[PDB]
Amino acid sequence: NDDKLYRADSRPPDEIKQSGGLMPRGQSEYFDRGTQMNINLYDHARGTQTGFVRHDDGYVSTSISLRSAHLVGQTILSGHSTYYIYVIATAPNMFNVNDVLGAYSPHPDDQDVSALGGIPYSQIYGWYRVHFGVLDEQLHRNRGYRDRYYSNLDIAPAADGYGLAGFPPEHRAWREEPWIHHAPPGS
Amino acid sequence: KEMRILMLGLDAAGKTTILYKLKLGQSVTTIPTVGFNVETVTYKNVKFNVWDVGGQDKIRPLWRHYYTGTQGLIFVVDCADRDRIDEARQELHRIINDREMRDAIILIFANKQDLPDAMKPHEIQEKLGLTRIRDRNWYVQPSCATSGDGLYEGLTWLTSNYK
Ligand SMILES: Nc1nc2c(ncn2[C@@H]2O[C@H](COP(=O)(O)OP(=O)(O)OP(=O)(O)O)[C@@H](O)[C@H]2O)c(=O)[nH]1
Ligand SMILES: [Mg+2]
Ligand code: NA
Repeated sequence: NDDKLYRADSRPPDEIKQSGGLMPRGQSEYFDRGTQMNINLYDHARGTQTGFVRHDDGYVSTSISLRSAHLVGQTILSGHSTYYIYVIATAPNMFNVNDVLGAYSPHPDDQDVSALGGIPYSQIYGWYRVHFGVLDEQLHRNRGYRDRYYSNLDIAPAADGYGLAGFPPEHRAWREEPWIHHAPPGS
Repeated sequence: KEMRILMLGLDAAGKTTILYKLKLGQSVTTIPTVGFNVETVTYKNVKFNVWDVGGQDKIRPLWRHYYTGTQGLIFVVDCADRDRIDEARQELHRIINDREMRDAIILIFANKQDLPDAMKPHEIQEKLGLTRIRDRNWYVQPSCATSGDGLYEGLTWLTSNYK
């Protein structure tokens, strides 16, 4: 109920506050051109043909530890002299990607916990500033964090994410447990 | 006086519109909600903590994970959507029969009353099978979320009926 998650992000806290939280890529896409957000967990995990993030992505990735988020930062945000690691409470729009996609998880070493629809600002406990790749400062607490909202909630159980795996229609996972019980017609 | 409110309903019913009409006093352009929105609003001395959870079919299994602590359910219906009123009934009764929801009072927003052939509260009460609910209070409040009509009347009912 009161575990935290960790998200490396180049956007600073004032920008996040103004956006209302950590929003998915697909949200701006929807508002800008009407495209519906893609909530296929598999598509979020695999990304684009070229392996990049999809424009219509409905999910926001987080890490399960500080060390892991720092690694994400030093991999994806290596080009940024300053970035942030956001500390986030748990809520039931969050899915453990490897648990939902099972053995078909395309990048299981990510150990990603992903938030469907984004993470509201009130769910953000605080943040670490990372400068030149080093965490040299203590956590800064978010005054807008609301612990009473989240302390009684946990991430979604994998059983309730299987229906959101969203493998392509002809993918063999739909003929196997557990996803067979959510299979699209003909899959 | 705080009450934790869970606001549920089929996709497109007008839940998010309600939340931000109440919160911001404005009619906002919404995105279909795939996770949740949460805001707190104070009215007639009551601090309502309102959870707006997405209603698309694929994510309704997630609703139960917000039930604990809920003191009032707001169930929002699109009164112009006759094709899906039976589905709304089925989802309502699935919610209120969960043991974690037994004590929650139930405000139905019969929303989009501005639309031409919209079903009125009496019809909504009958099509949602509300008289089969005999162990908590419930009320059908007509509303137009876009204009705000009915919304504070609904919160007043909530205030009057929880203790
Ligand atoms: N005509 C009319 N349209 C309304 C009314 N209330 C909401 N809407 C519109 O209905 C559409 C859906 O409203 P939302 O508030 O996004 O619906 P929702 O219940 O949050 O849908 P999900 O996020 O999918 O769960 C929007 O275009 C709203 O402006 C109303 O009273 N009358
Ligand atoms: Mg919504
Ligand atoms: Na939590």
